[PDB]
Amino acid sequence: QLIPEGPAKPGFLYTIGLSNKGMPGLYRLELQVTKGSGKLATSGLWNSSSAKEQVKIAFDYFKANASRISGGSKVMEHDFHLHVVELQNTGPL
Amino acid sequence: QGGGGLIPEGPAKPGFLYTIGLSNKGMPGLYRLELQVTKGSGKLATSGLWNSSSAKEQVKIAFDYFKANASRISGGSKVMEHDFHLHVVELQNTGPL
Repeated sequence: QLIPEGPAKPGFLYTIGLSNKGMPGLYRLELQVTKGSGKLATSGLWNSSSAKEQVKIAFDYFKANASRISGGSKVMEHDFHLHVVELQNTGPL
Repeated sequence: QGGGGLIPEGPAKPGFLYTIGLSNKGMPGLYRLELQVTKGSGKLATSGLWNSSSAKEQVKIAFDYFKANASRISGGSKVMEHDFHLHVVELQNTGPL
Protein backbone atom coordinates (compact mmCIF):
# COMPACT_ATOMS: atom_id res chain seq x y z
CA GLN A 1 0.00 0.00 0.00
CA LEU A 2 -0.93 11.07 -5.20
CA ILE A 3 -4.30 12.76 -5.79
CA PRO A 4 -6.78 10.38 -7.44
CA GLU A 5 -9.52 11.68 -9.71
CA GLY A 6 -13.01 12.29 -8.40
CA PRO A 7 -14.20 13.80 -5.13
CA ALA A 8 -12.51 12.28 -2.11
CA LYS A 9 -14.39 11.77 1.14
CA PRO A 10 -15.73 15.01 2.66
CA GLY A 11 -13.36 16.70 5.08
CA PHE A 12 -10.36 15.38 3.13
CA LEU A 13 -8.34 17.98 1.25
CA TYR A 14 -4.84 18.73 0.00
CA THR A 15 -2.91 21.88 0.87
CA ILE A 16 0.51 23.08 -0.28
CA GLY A 17 3.05 25.16 1.58
CA LEU A 18 6.70 25.96 2.04
CA SER A 19 8.26 23.72 4.67
CA ASN A 20 10.61 24.69 7.48
CA LYS A 21 13.36 24.30 4.86
CA GLY A 22 11.47 26.60 2.48
CA MET A 23 10.76 23.91 -0.09
CA PRO A 24 7.16 23.46 -1.30
CA GLY A 25 5.40 20.40 0.05
CA LEU A 26 1.97 18.88 -0.36
CA TYR A 27 0.07 17.71 2.71
CA ARG A 28 -3.31 16.00 2.94
CA LEU A 29 -5.65 16.95 5.77
CA GLU A 30 -8.32 14.50 6.94
CA LEU A 31 -11.20 15.46 9.23
CA GLN A 32 -13.39 12.97 11.08
CA VAL A 33 -16.64 14.40 12.46
CA THR A 34 -18.61 12.65 15.21
CA LYS A 35 -21.41 13.74 17.51
CA GLY A 36 -19.73 15.55 20.38
CA SER A 37 -19.16 18.77 22.33
CA GLY A 38 -17.15 20.86 19.87
CA LYS A 39 -13.82 19.31 20.84
CA LEU A 40 -10.83 19.70 18.52
CA ALA A 41 -8.30 16.88 18.19
CA THR A 42 -5.09 17.12 16.17
CA SER A 43 -2.60 14.59 14.83
CA GLY A 44 0.21 14.33 12.30
CA LEU A 45 1.19 17.98 12.83
CA TRP A 46 4.88 17.00 13.23
CA ASN A 47 4.29 18.08 16.87
CA SER A 48 4.80 21.62 15.54
CA SER A 49 3.33 24.28 17.83
CA SER A 50 2.89 26.77 14.98
CA ALA A 51 0.56 24.50 13.00
CA LYS A 52 -1.28 23.58 16.21
CA GLU A 53 -1.98 27.24 16.95
CA GLN A 54 -2.89 27.93 13.32
CA VAL A 55 -5.54 25.21 13.51
CA LYS A 56 -6.69 26.60 16.86
CA ILE A 57 -7.26 30.07 15.38
CA ALA A 58 -9.01 28.47 12.41
CA PHE A 59 -11.42 26.56 14.66
CA ASP A 60 -11.99 29.71 16.72
CA TYR A 61 -13.01 31.55 13.55
CA PHE A 62 -15.14 28.57 12.50
CA LYS A 63 -17.04 28.70 15.79
CA ALA A 64 -17.36 32.48 15.50
CA ASN A 65 -18.54 32.36 11.86
CA ALA A 66 -20.43 29.05 11.76
CA SER A 67 -23.85 30.38 10.75
CA ARG A 68 -22.54 32.22 7.67
CA ILE A 69 -21.04 29.06 6.13
CA SER A 70 -22.95 26.06 7.51
CA GLY A 71 -26.39 27.64 7.14
CA GLY A 72 -27.50 26.36 10.53
CA SER A 73 -25.25 23.46 11.53
CA LYS A 74 -23.93 23.71 15.09
CA VAL A 75 -20.18 23.20 15.44
CA MET A 76 -20.47 22.74 19.21
CA GLU A 77 -22.62 19.62 18.67
CA HIS A 78 -19.84 17.75 16.83
CA ASP A 79 -16.28 16.78 17.72
CA PHE A 80 -13.63 17.00 15.01
CA HIS A 81 -10.36 15.07 14.65
CA LEU A 82 -7.93 16.47 12.08
CA HIS A 83 -4.87 14.56 10.86
CA VAL A 84 -1.97 15.55 8.59
CA VAL A 85 -0.27 13.20 6.13
CA GLU A 86 2.71 14.38 4.09
CA LEU A 87 2.81 13.24 0.46
CA GLN A 88 6.32 14.33 -0.56
CA ASN A 89 8.56 13.85 2.57
CA THR A 90 9.49 17.53 2.25
CA GLY A 91 9.13 18.53 5.91
CA PRO A 92 6.81 20.10 8.48
CA LEU A 93 4.24 22.74 7.59
CA GLN B 1 -58.46 48.61 8.44
CA GLY B 2 -56.22 50.00 11.17
CA GLY B 3 -55.07 53.53 11.87
CA GLY B 4 -52.53 53.96 14.61
CA GLY B 5 -51.58 50.62 16.16
CA LEU B 6 -48.17 51.29 14.67
CA ILE B 7 -46.57 47.92 15.50
CA PRO B 8 -49.06 45.27 16.68
CA GLU B 9 -48.09 42.88 19.44
CA GLY B 10 -47.31 39.33 18.37
CA PRO B 11 -45.30 37.75 15.55
CA ALA B 12 -45.65 39.47 12.20
CA LYS B 13 -45.83 37.54 8.95
CA PRO B 14 -42.48 36.81 7.26
CA GLY B 15 -41.27 39.55 4.95
CA PHE B 16 -42.91 42.35 6.95
CA LEU B 17 -40.78 44.53 9.19
CA TYR B 18 -40.68 48.02 10.69
CA THR B 19 -37.91 50.61 10.50
CA ILE B 20 -37.34 54.21 11.58
CA GLY B 21 -35.65 56.67 9.28
CA LEU B 22 -34.84 60.29 8.59
CA SER B 23 -37.23 61.50 5.90
CA ASN B 24 -36.82 64.41 3.50
CA LYS B 25 -37.96 66.76 6.28
CA GLY B 26 -35.36 65.47 8.74
CA MET B 27 -37.82 64.37 11.41
CA PRO B 28 -37.67 60.67 12.38
CA GLY B 29 -40.53 58.62 10.99
CA LEU B 30 -41.70 55.03 11.08
CA TYR B 31 -42.01 52.94 7.92
CA ARG B 32 -43.17 49.39 7.24
CA LEU B 33 -41.40 47.28 4.64
CA GLU B 34 -43.54 44.56 3.05
CA LEU B 35 -41.91 41.92 0.86
CA GLN B 36 -43.96 39.68 -1.43
CA VAL B 37 -42.02 36.63 -2.62
CA THR B 38 -43.25 34.54 -5.54
CA LYS B 39 -41.71 32.06 -7.96
CA GLY B 40 -39.75 33.91 -10.63
CA SER B 41 -36.34 34.80 -12.07
CA GLY B 42 -34.92 36.99 -9.30
CA LYS B 43 -36.57 40.19 -10.52
CA LEU B 44 -36.97 43.02 -8.01
CA ALA B 45 -40.05 45.26 -8.10
CA THR B 46 -40.69 48.40 -6.05
CA SER B 47 -43.71 50.32 -4.79
CA GLY B 48 -44.49 53.01 -2.24
CA LEU B 49 -41.12 54.79 -2.53
CA TRP B 50 -42.62 58.21 -3.42
CA ASN B 51 -40.73 57.79 -6.72
CA SER B 52 -37.55 58.78 -4.88
CA SER B 53 -34.54 58.06 -7.10
CA SER B 54 -32.14 57.79 -4.15
CA ALA B 55 -34.52 55.36 -2.45
CA LYS B 56 -34.64 53.21 -5.59
CA GLU B 57 -30.84 53.25 -5.75
CA GLN B 58 -30.80 52.14 -2.10
CA VAL B 59 -33.18 49.28 -2.95
CA LYS B 60 -30.96 48.27 -5.87
CA ILE B 61 -27.86 48.34 -3.65
CA ALA B 62 -29.59 46.21 -1.01
CA PHE B 63 -30.79 43.66 -3.56
CA ASP B 64 -27.33 43.53 -5.16
CA TYR B 65 -25.82 42.79 -1.75
CA PHE B 66 -28.51 40.15 -1.22
CA LYS B 67 -27.65 38.51 -4.54
CA ALA B 68 -23.92 38.59 -3.78
CA ASN B 69 -24.46 37.27 -0.24
CA ALA B 70 -27.38 34.87 -0.73
CA SER B 71 -25.26 31.86 0.25
CA ARG B 72 -23.90 33.49 3.41
CA ILE B 73 -27.46 34.14 4.62
CA SER B 74 -29.83 31.44 3.32
CA GLY B 75 -27.39 28.53 3.05
CA GLY B 76 -29.00 27.01 -0.03
CA SER B 77 -32.05 29.05 -1.03
CA LYS B 78 -31.80 30.32 -4.61
CA VAL B 79 -32.64 33.99 -5.15
CA MET B 80 -32.44 33.47 -8.93
CA GLU B 81 -35.58 31.30 -8.79
CA HIS B 82 -37.85 33.77 -6.93
CA ASP B 83 -39.07 37.30 -7.65
CA PHE B 84 -39.52 39.86 -4.87
CA HIS B 85 -41.71 42.96 -4.57
CA LEU B 86 -40.88 45.55 -1.91
CA HIS B 87 -43.59 47.96 -0.77
CA VAL B 88 -42.89 50.91 1.52
CA VAL B 89 -45.73 52.03 3.80
CA GLU B 90 -45.40 55.32 5.64
CA LEU B 91 -47.29 55.26 8.94
CA GLN B 92 -46.46 58.71 10.38
CA ASN B 93 -46.40 60.76 7.13
CA THR B 94 -43.01 62.40 7.66
CA GLY B 95 -41.89 62.17 4.03
CA PRO B 96 -39.97 59.81 1.74
CA LEU B 97 -37.09 57.88 3.29
